[PDB]
Amino acid sequence: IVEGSDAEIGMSPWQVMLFRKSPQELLCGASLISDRWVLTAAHCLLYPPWDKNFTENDLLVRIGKHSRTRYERNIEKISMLEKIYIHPRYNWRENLDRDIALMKLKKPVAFSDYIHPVCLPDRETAASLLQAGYKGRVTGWGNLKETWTANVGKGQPSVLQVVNLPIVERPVCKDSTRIRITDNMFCAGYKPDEGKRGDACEGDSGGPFVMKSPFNNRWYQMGIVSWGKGCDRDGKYGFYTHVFRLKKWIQKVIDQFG
Amino acid sequence: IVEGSDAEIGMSPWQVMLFRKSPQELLCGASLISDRWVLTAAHCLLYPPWDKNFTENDLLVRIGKHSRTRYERNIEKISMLEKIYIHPRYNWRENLDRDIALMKLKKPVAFSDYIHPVCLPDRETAASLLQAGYKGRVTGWGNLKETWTANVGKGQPSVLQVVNLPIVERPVCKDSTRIRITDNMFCAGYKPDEGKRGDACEGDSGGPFVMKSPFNNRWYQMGIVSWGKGCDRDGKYGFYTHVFRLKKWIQKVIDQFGE
Amino acid sequence: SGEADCGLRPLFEKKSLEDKTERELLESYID
Amino acid sequence: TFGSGEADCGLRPLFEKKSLEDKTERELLESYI
Ligand SMILES: *[C@H]1O[C@H](CO[C@@H]2O[C@@H](C)[C@@H](O)[C@@H](O)[C@@H]2O)[C@@H](O[C@H]2O[C@H](CO)[C@@H](O[C@@H]3O[C@H](CO[C@H]4O[C@H](CO)[C@@H](O)[C@H](O)[C@@H]4O)[C@@H](O)[C@H](O)[C@@H]3O)[C@H](O)[C@H]2NC(C)=O)[C@H](O)[C@H]1NC(C)=O
Ligand SMILES: *[C@@H]1O[C@H](CO[C@@H]2O[C@@H](C)[C@@H](O)[C@@H](O)[C@@H]2O)[C@@H](O[C@H]2O[C@H](CO)[C@@H](O)[C@H](O)[C@H]2NC(C)=O)[C@H](O)[C@H]1NC(C)=O
Repeated sequence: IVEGSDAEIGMSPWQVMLFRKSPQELLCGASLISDRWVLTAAHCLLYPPWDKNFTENDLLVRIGKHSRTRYERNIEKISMLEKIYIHPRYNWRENLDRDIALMKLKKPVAFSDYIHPVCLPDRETAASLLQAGYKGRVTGWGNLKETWTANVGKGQPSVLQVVNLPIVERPVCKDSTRIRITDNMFCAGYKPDEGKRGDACEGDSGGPFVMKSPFNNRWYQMGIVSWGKGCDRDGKYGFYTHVFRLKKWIQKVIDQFG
Repeated sequence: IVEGSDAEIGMSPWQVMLFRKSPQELLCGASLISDRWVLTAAHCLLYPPWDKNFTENDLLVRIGKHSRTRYERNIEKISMLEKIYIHPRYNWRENLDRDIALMKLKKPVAFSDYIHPVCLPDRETAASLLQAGYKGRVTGWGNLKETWTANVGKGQPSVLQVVNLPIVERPVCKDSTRIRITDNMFCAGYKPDEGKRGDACEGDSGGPFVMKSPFNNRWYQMGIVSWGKGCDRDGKYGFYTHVFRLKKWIQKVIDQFGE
Repeated sequence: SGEADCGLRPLFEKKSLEDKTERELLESYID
Repeated sequence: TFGSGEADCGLRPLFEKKSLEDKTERELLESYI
């Protein structure tokens, strides 16, 4: 997250950290959508271009965390993965269309002040909140700055970062990329005009794009960070997987394996 | 160059290859504007973001080449550089504004069927040809395909590539990037709903963007590849250093450091 | 399970407290 | 002619000079409107 701020304690209790077992490296972000289900971006698990092809054992999850370094005893929770589900029509060869994935935890996780699932949108909320201009919130541990030059070492956040980004108009961003933006995705980010800066970076992929419904005060996951570009050499807006648009699939998977 | 084609012998006789002296590696593209002056992209010589800071003695230039593999008997010429000149207001930290540099050869190169200088536009030529929709030509030894994944090996063209690209409207260009595009630059490229594909890559930086004047049928160098995004993960259009916009600096240098 | 209570943060919505920037989200709804 | 051969810049020996048109220069000419 570029130009964000430190997340307050328990500000994003659905925040999940995807890890590689060995070597233990933080890979992506993800979100808790129930005691046993975790939502993330498919290309975080499967992306041949970056030699990524992970199986349930290669990965490990960490929930409740707030500091990337310090171990938070009796606050954070580790969890192994039972099964990985990558959307069948996930197109990584072209535009990362349907860049979504579900991961069933081996054992359910206990909720607390630091761990709580986020709601998935329903037709009324998606139609009501998913509009241009409206702002959503993105969170994650990706770099604090540019990562297109050399070295990966610098720029790593010590504590969970957070930033609010406005939803971009479909045509406005289709014109910002030579990439085919499908209906299963939406863009978000400030136009260089607007003073307010802030953006998601690659290391934030799979993390949640949430919005707080003013109708019932509940936080909803409208998207998944599919392609943040705050840390790239260029990139006008970020690409997100339209969650509601793929809910039918999300339910099918859940309503069958747990 | 991505989706281009092989250039014909003598098709771009003003084409110049910029090499690192040691280790010897091809760095950028460049163009011959005189028998002693070579035009290229400033970030080709100086770009801290990528460990690049060369001086006259770190470089070497080859002129008149068509094939990167075979040595071209009695055709190609190899030359050292006496001095290099990077535009004083060159901005590399933000948007490559004024991405232009001149390189003076140690000695004059001899023109031939395969080595000939390209023209520099005047106010009229620029105003007449630099218009959206009008196409220009780009040539270079950049990669032939995607270079955002691993390995640099595959994808290197054996012969000089060429591609014709349409100039893009400024507002349209700004819609595709978050970089502050200045009036000292322009864009070119096809729309993705293309019936025509083809774009310049990072490896083509410094190479020329030429247009043939329909009035006196001479080739003019309207721009310099500043940022080609054809091989990048994304990038709707390329950025070219507006040559006419920077002619005063060009002539100033030439007039002051040349006979 | 957890859906019945999804989207409600223990240290915020449950304690009737707001976070430092959620206000900014609400405001974006009002052009 | 500033060193170069300004008087003759832009005219390729193997094309404009031999009155030969290259494979794709016409595509450029057609774009003028
Ligand atoms: C990239 O280009 C040069 C690189 O020059 C040097 O060699 C390269 C290979 C590398 O080792 C690099 O680190 C070396 O600098 C950069 O040079 C300019 O910046 C440096 C750093 O600020 C300047 O050094 C200063 O010199 C001051 C005066 O002392 C010097 O006086 C003359 C120069 O006028 C030299 O010939 C003397 O040998 C002596 O060192 C010092 O007061 C000051 O403390 C500091 O040491 C250097 O002088 C600059 N070069 C010139 C002459 O312009 C350049 O900055 C860099 N560009 C980038 C990446 O931004
Ligand atoms: C993601 O990996 C799948 C499994 O890869 C195998 O197991 C790895 C741990 C490693 O040893 C690798 O070298 C193995 O190929 C891969 O499936 C392919 O491999 C399986 C197992 O042998 C084979 O049964 C299957 O037919 C292979 N798939 C095909 C049809 O090519 C899978 O393809 C890969 N994901 C993609 C699509 O890149």
